[PDB]
Amino acid sequence: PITKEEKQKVIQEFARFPGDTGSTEVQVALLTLRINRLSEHLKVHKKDHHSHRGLLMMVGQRRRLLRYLQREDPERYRALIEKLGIRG
Amino acid sequence: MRRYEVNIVLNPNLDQSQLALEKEIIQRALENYGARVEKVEELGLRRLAYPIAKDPQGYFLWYQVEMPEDRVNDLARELRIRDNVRRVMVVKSQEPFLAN
Amino acid sequence: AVKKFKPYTPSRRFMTVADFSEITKTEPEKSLVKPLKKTGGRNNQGRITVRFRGGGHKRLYRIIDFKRWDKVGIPAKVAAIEYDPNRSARIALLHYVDGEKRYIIAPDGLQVGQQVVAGPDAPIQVGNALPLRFIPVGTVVHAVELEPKKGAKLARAAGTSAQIQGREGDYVILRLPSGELRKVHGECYATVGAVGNADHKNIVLGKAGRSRWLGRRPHVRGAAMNPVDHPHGGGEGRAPRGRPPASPWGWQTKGLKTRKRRKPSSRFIIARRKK
Amino acid sequence: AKVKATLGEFDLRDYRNVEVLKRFLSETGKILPRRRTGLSAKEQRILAKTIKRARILGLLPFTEKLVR
Amino acid sequence: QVASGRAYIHASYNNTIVTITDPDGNPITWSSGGVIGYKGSRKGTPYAAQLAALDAAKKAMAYGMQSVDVIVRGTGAGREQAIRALQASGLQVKSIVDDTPVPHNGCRPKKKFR
RNA sequence: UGGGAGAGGGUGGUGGAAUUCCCGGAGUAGCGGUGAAAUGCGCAGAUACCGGGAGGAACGCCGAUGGCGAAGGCAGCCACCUGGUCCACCCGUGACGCUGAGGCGCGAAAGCGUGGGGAGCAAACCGGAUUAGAUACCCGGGUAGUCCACGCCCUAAACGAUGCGCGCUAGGUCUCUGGGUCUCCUGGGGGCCGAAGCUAACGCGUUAAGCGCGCCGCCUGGGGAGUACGGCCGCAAGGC
Ligand SMILES: [Mg+2]
Ligand SMILES: [Mg+2]
Ligand SMILES: [Mg+2]
Ligand SMILES: [Mg+2]
Ligand SMILES: [Mg+2]
Ligand SMILES: [Mg+2]
Ligand SMILES: [Mg+2]
Ligand SMILES: [Mg+2]
Ligand SMILES: [Mg+2]
Ligand SMILES: [Mg+2]
Ligand SMILES: [Mg+2]
Ligand SMILES: [Mg+2]
Ligand SMILES: [Mg+2]
Ligand SMILES: [Mg+2]
Ligand SMILES: [Mg+2]
Ligand SMILES: [Mg+2]
Ligand SMILES: [Mg+2]
Ligand SMILES: [Mg+2]
Ligand SMILES: [Mg+2]
Ligand SMILES: [Mg+2]
Ligand SMILES: [Mg+2]
Ligand SMILES: [Mg+2]
Ligand SMILES: [Mg+2]
Ligand SMILES: [Mg+2]
Ligand SMILES: [Mg+2]
Ligand SMILES: [Mg+2]
Ligand SMILES: [Mg+2]
Ligand SMILES: [Mg+2]
Ligand SMILES: [Mg+2]
Ligand SMILES: [Mg+2]
Ligand SMILES: [Mg+2]
Ligand SMILES: [Mg+2]
Ligand SMILES: [Mg+2]
Ligand SMILES: [Mg+2]
Ligand SMILES: [Mg+2]
Ligand SMILES: [Mg+2]
Ligand SMILES: [Mg+2]
Ligand SMILES: [Mg+2]
Ligand SMILES: [Mg+2]
Ligand SMILES: [Mg+2]
Ligand SMILES: [Mg+2]
Ligand SMILES: [Mg+2]
Ligand SMILES: [Mg+2]
Ligand SMILES: [Mg+2]
Ligand SMILES: [Mg+2]
Ligand SMILES: [Mg+2]
Ligand SMILES: [Mg+2]
Ligand SMILES: [Mg+2]
Ligand SMILES: [Mg+2]
Ligand SMILES: [Mg+2]
Ligand SMILES: [Mg+2]
Ligand SMILES: [Mg+2]
Ligand SMILES: [Mg+2]
Ligand SMILES: [Mg+2]
Ligand SMILES: [Mg+2]
Ligand SMILES: [Mg+2]
Ligand SMILES: [Mg+2]
Ligand SMILES: [Mg+2]
Ligand SMILES: [Mg+2]
Ligand SMILES: [Mg+2]
Ligand SMILES: [Mg+2]
Ligand SMILES: [Mg+2]
Ligand SMILES: [Mg+2]
Ligand SMILES: [Mg+2]
Ligand SMILES: [Mg+2]
Ligand SMILES: [Mg+2]
Ligand SMILES: [Mg+2]
Ligand SMILES: [Mg+2]
Ligand SMILES: [Mg+2]
Ligand SMILES: [Mg+2]
Ligand SMILES: [Mg+2]
Ligand SMILES: [Mg+2]
Ligand SMILES: [Mg+2]
Ligand SMILES: [Mg+2]
Ligand SMILES: [Mg+2]
Ligand SMILES: [Mg+2]
Ligand SMILES: [Mg+2]
Ligand SMILES: [Mg+2]
Repeated sequence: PITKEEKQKVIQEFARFPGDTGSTEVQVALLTLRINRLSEHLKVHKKDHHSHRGLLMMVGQRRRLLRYLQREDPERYRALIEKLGIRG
Repeated sequence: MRRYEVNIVLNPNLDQSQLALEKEIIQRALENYGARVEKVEELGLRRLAYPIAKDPQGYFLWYQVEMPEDRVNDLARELRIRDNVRRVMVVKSQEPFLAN
Repeated sequence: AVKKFKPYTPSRRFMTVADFSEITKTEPEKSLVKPLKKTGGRNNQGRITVRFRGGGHKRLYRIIDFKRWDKVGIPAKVAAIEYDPNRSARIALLHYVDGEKRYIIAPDGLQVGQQVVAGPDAPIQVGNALPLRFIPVGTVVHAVELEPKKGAKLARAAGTSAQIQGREGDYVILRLPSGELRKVHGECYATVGAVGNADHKNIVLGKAGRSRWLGRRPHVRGAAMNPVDHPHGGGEGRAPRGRPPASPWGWQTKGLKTRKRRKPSSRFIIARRKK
Repeated sequence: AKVKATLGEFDLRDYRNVEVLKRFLSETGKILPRRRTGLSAKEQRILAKTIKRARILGLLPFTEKLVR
Repeated sequence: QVASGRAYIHASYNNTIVTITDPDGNPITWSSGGVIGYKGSRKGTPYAAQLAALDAAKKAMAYGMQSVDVIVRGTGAGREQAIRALQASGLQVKSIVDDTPVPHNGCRPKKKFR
């Protein structure tokens, strides 16, 4: 799984200010982390459809946040997806 | 790293040098698969509820350990390869659940 | 995975070729090849004794080490895996630390860079050779000697394997690739694993020409011949067989068992093949 | 005559404790119903799981003939 | 000839067979509803099991049989009656253990059993 | 951020019961099967009993008016990988929300392709019965298939015959799983019985079929017909 440590580093790396958890950026980046692992997991467990749904739900969730953040502050979005290498 | 309790049942009609020897292959492997031993409990002979390998008794080891999660499976395999090892069961370690 | 083709000629529509994925070195070891003397199916009298052979691609024989007990305890590195035209299996190049090089037939899962060894003490892992008596019952095994020090004779074809079923005295009991149950002596060497290139059987030759490249010349039906030639020969128009179906030499060919009756190895065969 | 009562504090997750565990088996060897063990739902599930592990180890039987 | 042995009662809805073995497990004699003289469904009755257990035990006693362990398999009608008869036979009956085979959900049963 | 329960999903291992077949032993006149029989099996030694072995498939007790999942569905045990979900803290974001024509994915069983595997079961099929007849029901056999991998099919009484989300309108009792000041209270789930109210009635009733808003899908007499034609999908069967 993801370790508290790995989560923190990400929580910390993306936070807008020291105590920040749950801002848009932190939210998107955490998802990106769970996304890229499941994605990897499914690459090997191609018949794990049940987890694939979750993936979709997350992919969905990250999308809405990105749509929000893009509406609210273009620069922040452009930077975020660029920080995480996201669009396609 | 996570904690598991390796259980092992060995051939009961061994002499103590073979048994020491099997224990050796075992402890080398625990080491080789990056398992760090904590407790250890060797209740030796003990009567089985049913015959294993056509034999009413079994020689019992046990070892609370801390090892890489990815290596527990390969270890259980290597622990089984010996013709004198008759069971392995590596269980995730967990807190007691008390009644009364 | 076998490789398909788009149907851009009538023949490519069904032709499939092997993927050669495991192959890492495309030239044989110069000191391990010798010319194969092509026979055409002719014996030393010059007579065709096996019909319909001739005309295939030229081939160099790769010398294979079917003994292995030859170098007990000396380990080797798997240097490469190569194509061998003389067999269905691929072959693995071994660099012994000794510095001797040999070929073995390449087991499923052999990795180039890995190390193999032979002898009574060899780890029970893919690529190693041990006498059968030191191999755990249940293990699948290939290139098996049929009698001690006589060389690997069993389970050499692409994809094949034998499984150890039990032990009895000086002998172990194997399930052969045919499903025959047979006793083989404990001192006989076998190599752990199955033979690789297991997709071999899914190849579709695709055209007449490809059988031709394999040195397999066209085969003609007794039914298309005349009575001088064959039991099924002649008759006006097409004909059914008109007698029990027979070989060119007259023996019956649908069911007639042919194994010699009083043969000494009958004693060691436990159960004739399945299906 | 509920079993849970006729015992002091014990570990429900302890699969090597054959002396406790073997009391929850019918004389035929079967895992006993909740109505005879006096266990709750949550605990009875932990019981059955550790009895099953135990039978795997050789400590507990999978079945026993019925004597009369 | 042997003094103590075993008595197996195979009791199915169509029949009762009783075979008497030695201590090691090998049969000395056997009987059934068929041997005692019935055909058809009558073989399955309690009176069938009775003659079968008697005639089985009786033949055994003539080989010097005296004590038996009783093993029971099946849930047939003439089961419990078969046991009566072994007791009443002139044989000791040290024990009566039921070792009817039951799967831990194995092979799919025939249709009539679903 | 702390925790929780669970047959949720995928992979790899792995345990005992039973059935079948083979080998060894011991034993003999029947076994089996039905409403009753017969076919069948059996002196070329069956059944029943003991020991050995082989192989596939399903996991008894626990087990529940239980649990998990969006549904299809999911059950021996172990480890790894992984989804959903609930609770407590009231720490962070600042309406970032609901639904959703198209599209995309998943989708019991049967079925299909390529390759495995095949103990039990069993369409087709043979035979015995039953019967006026018996292409059935019952009995003896039996091949696909049922099992695994990979790719297809895309249906269903795929049902709660009940689309999703939100808010509002008495309670009683049983239960699963949390957190409490643990008598008792407070969440989330599963049943029952009911206030108001609904409703053609039957029944529904904080798990609404009540009172309301949002969005979607669907109906408009029976048959002909889920047929024809066309189009799109499919290897075909066939699907929309
Ligand atoms: Mg979510
Ligand atoms: Mg976007
Ligand atoms: Mg072993
Ligand atoms: Mg092609
Ligand atoms: Mg091409
Ligand atoms: Mg192509
Ligand atoms: Mg063309
Ligand atoms: Mg063509
Ligand atoms: Mg290759
Ligand atoms: Mg390949
Ligand atoms: Mg060349
Ligand atoms: Mg030269
Ligand atoms: Mg030279
Ligand atoms: Mg030559
Ligand atoms: Mg010459
Ligand atoms: Mg000459
Ligand atoms: Mg001449
Ligand atoms: Mg010829
Ligand atoms: Mg020729
Ligand atoms: Mg080759
Ligand atoms: Mg090839
Ligand atoms: Mg072909
Ligand atoms: Mg050639
Ligand atoms: Mg040919
Ligand atoms: Mg021809
Ligand atoms: Mg012709
Ligand atoms: Mg002609
Ligand atoms: Mg001539
Ligand atoms: Mg002639
Ligand atoms: Mg002729
Ligand atoms: Mg002719
Ligand atoms: Mg003719
Ligand atoms: Mg002709
Ligand atoms: Mg003519
Ligand atoms: Mg003609
Ligand atoms: Mg002609
Ligand atoms: Mg003719
Ligand atoms: Mg003909
Ligand atoms: Mg003729
Ligand atoms: Mg020979
Ligand atoms: Mg009968
Ligand atoms: Mg026999
Ligand atoms: Mg005779
Ligand atoms: Mg037996
Ligand atoms: Mg706050
Ligand atoms: Mg939606
Ligand atoms: Mg849609
Ligand atoms: Mg489907
Ligand atoms: Mg299916
Ligand atoms: Mg099917
Ligand atoms: Mg198929
Ligand atoms: Mg008929
Ligand atoms: Mg008739
Ligand atoms: Mg019929
Ligand atoms: Mg039938
Ligand atoms: Mg049948
Ligand atoms: Mg069969
Ligand atoms: Mg077919
Ligand atoms: Mg068909
Ligand atoms: Mg329903
Ligand atoms: Mg529902
Ligand atoms: Mg409908
Ligand atoms: Mg909708
Ligand atoms: Mg509506
Ligand atoms: Mg509560
Ligand atoms: Mg509490
Ligand atoms: Mg639910
Ligand atoms: Mg409730
Ligand atoms: Mg329920
Ligand atoms: Mg009600
Ligand atoms: Mg009212
Ligand atoms: Mg209520
Ligand atoms: Mg209404
Ligand atoms: Mg109409
Ligand atoms: Mg249609
Ligand atoms: Mg239809
Ligand atoms: Mg049409
Ligand atoms: Mg429809």
